[PDB]
Amino acid sequence: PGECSVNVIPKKNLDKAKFFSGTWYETHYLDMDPQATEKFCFSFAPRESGGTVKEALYHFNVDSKVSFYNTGTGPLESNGAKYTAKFNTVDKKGKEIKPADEKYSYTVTVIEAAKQSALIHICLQEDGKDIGDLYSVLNRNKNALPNKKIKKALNKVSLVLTKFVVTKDLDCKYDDKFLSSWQK
Ligand code: HEM
Repeated sequence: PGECSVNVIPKKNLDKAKFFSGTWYETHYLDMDPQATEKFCFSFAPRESGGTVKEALYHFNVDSKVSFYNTGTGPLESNGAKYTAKFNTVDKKGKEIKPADEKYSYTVTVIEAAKQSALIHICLQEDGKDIGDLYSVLNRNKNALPNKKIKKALNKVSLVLTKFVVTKDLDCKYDDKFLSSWQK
């Protein structure tokens, strides 16, 4: 049903200080549920310290024109490129408007990172069981195409980039200040 993908391999020796800094924009995404067809834009600001990831998340539903903000927190695995987070809901000012529900979590794997590009996978869970997953190509620049190493990573697991939704064509609205001000 909502079974998460196998063969999701964390990058060996990810540079933590570089990846867990600044703002990342999703440029392409592939939701593994073919009926998940509402268009979205996504950006986030992940940070790490002492083996714990603390990240600010921004989603924008293009269909409904509604944005939502979250923060996620959880332990980084010993491989340094995978983490499982609990999350709450905040407003644009960072104030909590809905508390975390302990039964929900997500697991992010950083599959590849090169230059100003990255490829991540996220598995959403409820009570530790898979409910859905998605792959996303990230870039420091909203309108940029991915480094070839990201396509190589996709091809290693029989995915091709043309199958992904491209958001540069979408009418995205971003809250960049929410992310730039994260932990300031
Ligand atoms: C990159 C492309 C992404 C897309 C297109 C996307 C899309 C979505 C969609 C459709 C939902 C459900 C919204 C709803 O129920 O109305 C959602 C929820 C959520 N996503 Fe994503 N997502 C992306 C990336 C991520 C990433 C990378 C993370 C974590 C690092 C993440 C964390 C979450 C969380 C925590 C929720 C639940 C929010 C809540 O219940 O308040 N998403 N996303």
